[PDB]
Amino acid sequence: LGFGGVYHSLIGPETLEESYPFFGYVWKDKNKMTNILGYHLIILGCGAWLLVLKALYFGGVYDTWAPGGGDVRIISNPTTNAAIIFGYIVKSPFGGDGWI
Amino acid sequence: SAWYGPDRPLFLGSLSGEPPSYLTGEFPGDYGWDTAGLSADPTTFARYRTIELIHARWALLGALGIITPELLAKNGVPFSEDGAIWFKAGAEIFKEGGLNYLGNENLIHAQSILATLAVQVIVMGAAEGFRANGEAPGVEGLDPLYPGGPFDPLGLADDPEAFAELKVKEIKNGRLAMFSCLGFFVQAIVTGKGPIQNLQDHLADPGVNNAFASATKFVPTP
Amino acid sequence: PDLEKWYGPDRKLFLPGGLLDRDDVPEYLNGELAGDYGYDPLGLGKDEEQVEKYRANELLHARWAMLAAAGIIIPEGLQANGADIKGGTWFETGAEMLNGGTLNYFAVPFGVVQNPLPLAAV
Amino acid sequence: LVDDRMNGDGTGLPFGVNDGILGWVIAGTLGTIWAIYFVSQKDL
Amino acid sequence: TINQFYGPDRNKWLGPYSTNTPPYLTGEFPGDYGWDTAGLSADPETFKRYRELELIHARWALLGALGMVTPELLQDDDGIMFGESAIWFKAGAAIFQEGGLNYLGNPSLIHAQNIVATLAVQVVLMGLVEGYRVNGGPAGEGLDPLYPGEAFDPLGLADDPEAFAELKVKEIKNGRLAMFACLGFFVQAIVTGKGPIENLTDHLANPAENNAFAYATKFTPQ
Amino acid sequence: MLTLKIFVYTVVTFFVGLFIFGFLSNDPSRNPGKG
Amino acid sequence: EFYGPDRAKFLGPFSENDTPEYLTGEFPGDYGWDTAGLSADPQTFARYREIELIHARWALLGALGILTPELLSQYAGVQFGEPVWFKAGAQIFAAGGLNYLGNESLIHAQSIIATLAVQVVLMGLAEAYRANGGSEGFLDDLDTLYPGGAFDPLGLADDPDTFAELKVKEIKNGRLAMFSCLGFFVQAIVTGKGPVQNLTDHLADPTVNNAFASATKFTPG
Ligand code: CHL
Ligand code: CHL
Ligand code: CLA
Ligand code: CLA
Ligand code: CLA
Ligand SMILES: CC1=C[C@H](O)CC(C)(C)[C@H]1/C=C/C(C)=C/C=C/C(C)=C/C=C/C=C(C)/C=C/C=C(C)/C=C/C1=C(C)C[C@H](O)CC1(C)C
Ligand SMILES: CC1=C[C@H](O)CC(C)(C)[C@H]1/C=C/C(C)=C/C=C/C(C)=C/C=C/C=C(C)/C=C/C=C(C)/C=C/C1=C(C)C[C@H](O)CC1(C)C
Ligand SMILES: CC1=C[C@H](O)CC(C)(C)[C@H]1/C=C/C(C)=C/C=C/C(C)=C/C=C/C=C(C)/C=C/C=C(C)/C=C/C1=C(C)C[C@H](O)CC1(C)C
Repeated sequence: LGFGGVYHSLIGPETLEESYPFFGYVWKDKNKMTNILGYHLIILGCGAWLLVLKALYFGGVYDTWAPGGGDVRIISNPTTNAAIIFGYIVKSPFGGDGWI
Repeated sequence: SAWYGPDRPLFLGSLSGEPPSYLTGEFPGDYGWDTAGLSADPTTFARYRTIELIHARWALLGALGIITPELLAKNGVPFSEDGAIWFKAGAEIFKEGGLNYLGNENLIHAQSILATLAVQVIVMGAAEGFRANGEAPGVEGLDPLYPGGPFDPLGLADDPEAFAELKVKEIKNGRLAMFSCLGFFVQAIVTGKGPIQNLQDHLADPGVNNAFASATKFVPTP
Repeated sequence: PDLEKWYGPDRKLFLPGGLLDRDDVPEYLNGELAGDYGYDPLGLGKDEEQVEKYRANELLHARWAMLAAAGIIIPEGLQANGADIKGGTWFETGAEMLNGGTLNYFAVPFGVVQNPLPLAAV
Repeated sequence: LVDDRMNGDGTGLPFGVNDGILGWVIAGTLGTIWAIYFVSQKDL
Repeated sequence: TINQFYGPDRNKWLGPYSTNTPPYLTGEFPGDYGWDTAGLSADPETFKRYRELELIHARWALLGALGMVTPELLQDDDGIMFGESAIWFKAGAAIFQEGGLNYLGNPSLIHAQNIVATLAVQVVLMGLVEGYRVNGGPAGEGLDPLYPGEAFDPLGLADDPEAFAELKVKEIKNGRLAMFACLGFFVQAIVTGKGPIENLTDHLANPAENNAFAYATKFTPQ
Repeated sequence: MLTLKIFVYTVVTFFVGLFIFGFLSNDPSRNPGKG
Repeated sequence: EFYGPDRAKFLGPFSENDTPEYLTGEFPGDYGWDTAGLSADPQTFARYREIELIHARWALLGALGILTPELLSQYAGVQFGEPVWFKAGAQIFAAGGLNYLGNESLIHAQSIIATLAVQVVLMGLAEAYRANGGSEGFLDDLDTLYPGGAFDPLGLADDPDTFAELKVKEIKNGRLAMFSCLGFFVQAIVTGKGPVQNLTDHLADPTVNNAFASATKFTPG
């Protein structure tokens, strides 16, 4: 990564849209900003689903609440329901519940 | 968004191909969805257009009348369990309490479905007959599909382009409401529960509480 | 459509423009054959006529390996999933028919056919 | 019990809603301001 | 010859007893026997649309009618291959058992357990190909919407005009045969709830008391 | 006693709605500059 | 009256203003109620008007044939195998057979397959002759919708003014019989009783026994 960074800072193209329309942007090309957001959000969804793959299919991650003092537990039947997930995100941030 | 003219949106997007020659885009709700061509003759086109619009209005009315009572029933209004779910509401008139609007004893309280339907026939026959003429006592002769006037006290039909886009809004909302109403008749036939209760049970576990859970109910037996 | 991305003087290379100059490609690759990426570091390309000679070997080789890849991935998957293929794994398939052994064809969707053909005649 | 209390403190109430009338009036106020803003949008 | 079915004296829906032939049905297109007693094909472009959806209906009914009995044909004596799901009108429940959706009794074939996912893939893919059918794409765009024949006809066959005429009326008759047979399939599913081949065996055992008259009491409103 | 809660929740959503649609409502053009 | 622009219509005064331009009251039973617009062409006018007339006659015979056995069983003291109109199909499956006036001398049929075969062949010949409008000179003429000769031995096909008046009478009776037979059909489903018994039970208590007393018979649960 550092080699690529120093390369694009020094000998990399000084301006991007004259050779790579896919990589060049003026800061009013709102459609291509939304495209960049789409790419990054797809990456973040991939990372979250990677944690899904670890929790359900790779047999990892420690649960502190297993009997006897916790255990590394492969999570079966995770609770994905919108009621609990959204009630977890829209509640008060104080000691009564805690928001997040 | 250019809802008229040749550049109108179509019923399949870019894959729609050529819209029919007899539908060039003068009327609201235009997308070229004319696979069977029921509307070849312009008079037949006009009759179907009026039928579509009247059904759009009736579907919008039915949509609120089918969502609101069960929402109030689950939100503290003391409806009976019989009349909270819409397809059984007509059975509430057969009870000793009569038809209690919003669960109130001294509200409506009707027990004679015969006289209720009789006054219903008289009132709605008069209304639809006045609709059919285009002339009513106190109402002059004008467009029968779009009266306005006494039916538009707010005065939102005065300006042309906003009136046209509001026509588009009306026909598209009517089409959405008639999807909803046909869906409600489908859950009424299949599920036997209210549509809001169906969505409520669908939110508990969307994996199994969907349309696939009722695929084996109507299967015949030898 | 869009032949300029693969054909022509300016094409995709095995290295981008910032690391590979457009003059470092040798002369006999000027963008007229399929897969022209300018990747000839050693002395095997020599000239365009020898390139055309090795093109037949390369294309038949690619097609043969493509058949090999498909016929490797499919029968072993069928064996691991439950199909009666009797030797789906690719590098033991010859060891089945030596003494009196046979093979079975799973031709979808109506496979499971017992082959009585001997190895010598095959 | 010696007094009538709301008894909603905690329990994971979304937005602190314990009765439906409060959520309905929240949605009603926001929808009222939204309708005013939408009908009076585009300045004129 | 060709004139036996495309002449003005062609085969009709009554043979020589179709004196009052409709004027617009002259025998140009495949079929055109004149069976339009309802007169719903009076308009020309509408008659074109009805003909196109007729051939589409016919072809997909040919697939359906042929595929009705093939799993029941491959059903064995006891049913290790398929259990209760060998019957046509019980095939969908092949997704909900403990094993999955096996094509021909084995886990190596299909073996799916997400009916919702296969529903989504089916909808996206074949809605896209319907868009290709009505607009065009990789196969062809400006061809005949009903009769393209460019990438879908690789075995020669479609090159001779009298062959076109003959095996196009062969299309329309085979399609109508499957169409009528499919009606038989649905209604025998309703009135009896028993499979077609097993009903056929029960009838060929004793045709006398085994008929639809044996199920005429089933729909009696007691 | 929940009546106080309903009243204050209503007025809080009213003020917050004023804030939200006020900044949704083409706020950056409320400037004397050439922009 | 019933003809010309001053004819009767399907809404009375409510239909005085808006009528289709293609419905002038030339044909019998024209009140001009084509508000769906399914009939714009003269070809389908001809074909589907013929459909309407044949349905009118057939519903009239259905109405006269449904109420006759029940009206002969009740208030007339005549016994049959089964007097109910939609239960008369199953009565053939008993040992008694197909009985005309309660006596085994008449008909006494027990072969449903043979009698259905003779019905279908006779009906096919008669209907092909109807659609032909005659063949080979034998009745190969005439109206094909209003025959008259070879079907009117009473000689009432003359005097076209009163002939058209009775023609309108015919189409009105046919529509009313379509109502009557449709009512028999759906009353067979929502109640499962004979129409004559329904009329007799309704007269004793019209407030209790109505359609609404059986309005919850098809609710889903
Ligand atoms: C033309 C299409 C089509 C038809 C006719 C059927 C029919 C049937 N599916 Mg089915 N399916 C169809 C498509 C599809 N299904 C499924 C997935 C399933 C599942 C998961 C299950 C079924 C099951 C059933 C049966 C339910 C029992 C019953 O009495 O149902 C109603 C049927 C009748 C009363 C018989 C008369 C049918 C006739 C009216 C249909 C013809 C006109 C229709 C209105 C179709 C119009 C076109 C469009 C809307 C499909 C039934 C015979 C169930 C089963 O097999 O249980 C044992 C089951 O579990 N289907 C998918 C998703 C892949 C489909 C996709 O296209
Ligand atoms: C939920 C669990 C689930 C499981 C465990 C499986 C398991 C399986 N599915 Mg799947 N499926 C599942 C869900 C679903 N499937 C499908 C739809 C399908 C299809 C359509 C097919 C499968 C097939 C398979 C099998 C693939 C393995 C294989 O043959 O590998 C070895 C093979 C490969 C690694 C690749 C082989 C590709 C094949 C197209 C090769 C063709 C070669 C030709 C030269 C093509 C030439 C064509 C033209 C260009 C000339 C396997 C047993 C396949 C099957 O049953 O095969 C018998 C199959 O065809 N599934 C859907 C709908 C989206 C599912 C939804 O949940
Ligand atoms: C959201 C659906 C919708 C929309 C967008 C329109 C739009 C329009 N209608 Mg219309 N209408 C509708 C539903 C709708 N209608 C329904 C359901 C009925 C049956 C009662 C009618 C019956 C009707 C008649 C008889 C006429 C119109 C007319 C018009 C046009 C001018 C009137 C106007 O602009 O007022 C403004 C429209 C709106 C602000 C949108 C409606 C949103 C309201 C506030 C929701 C009401 C729901 C509320 C809970 C009350 C329940 C309904 C109750 C009154 C029964 C216009 C384009 C007139 C016309 O044809 O033009 C010449 C006219 O003659 N409509
Ligand atoms: C939905 C299927 C369907 C459709 C769209 C058509 C459409 C058409 N047919 Mg066709 N037909 C069909 C099924 C169908 N047919 C079947 C199954 C048969 C075998 C019995 C025939 C036999 C047939 C003949 C012999 C002829 C036609 C002809 C025609 C064309 C003009 C007639 C017409 O417009 O009638 C209108 C059709 C419709 C409005 C749609 C039909 C759907 C109806 C309304 C619902 C079901 C009807 C009925 C209840 C079925 C149950 C009874 C069953 C036992 C038969 C037209 C394009 C004529 C032609 O010129 O050939 C090109 C011709 O002479 N058809
Ligand atoms: C199957 C029976 C049948 C048939 C073939 C016809 C045919 C015809 N009628 Mg008619 N009609 C009928 C029943 C029938 N009618 C009944 C029962 C009534 C009393 C409600 C009427 C009352 C009536 C009036 C007042 C007029 C006609 C007229 C006409 C002619 C105009 C063309 C047309 O209507 O467009 C096409 C029609 C259709 C495509 C109908 C399709 C049928 C579907 C399945 C709808 C079913 C509705 C449902 C059963 C309603 C419940 C019944 C309820 C009313 C009790 C036409 C030849 C006009 C005329 O000038 O007479 C010559 C006219 O003025 N009819
Ligand atoms: C266009 C086209 C063209 C192509 O080419 C072809 C085709 C396909 C033919 C097409 C299509 C068509 C269609 C889809 C149609 C549909 C429509 C609808 C859905 C309607 C509804 C519509 C709907 C509607 C009205 C509805 C209504 C409703 C109602 C009244 C309700 C009422 C009620 C209520 C309130 C409640 C209570 O408790 C009960 C009651 C009293 C009962
Ligand atoms: C005329 C006028 C004029 C003057 O001047 C003014 C005024 C007054 C304004 C006027 C009036 C108007 C009106 C009447 C209006 C109305 C409207 C409406 C009703 C709408 C709705 C509208 C409505 C609608 C769309 C509806 C929709 C619905 C829906 C989607 C549903 C869905 C669903 C379903 C399916 C099922 C499930 O289980 C559930 C859910 C999921 C939920
Ligand atoms: C022409 C005319 C003229 C005169 O005048 C009048 C009138 C009467 C109108 C007429 C006639 C008409 C008609 C006949 C109609 C018919 C129709 C039909 C046949 C339908 C069905 C139709 C039907 C159909 C398509 C069907 C189809 C089927 C299918 C797809 C199936 C599928 C499948 C399979 C494979 C197997 C699996 O396990 C299941 C499923 C997946 C499901």
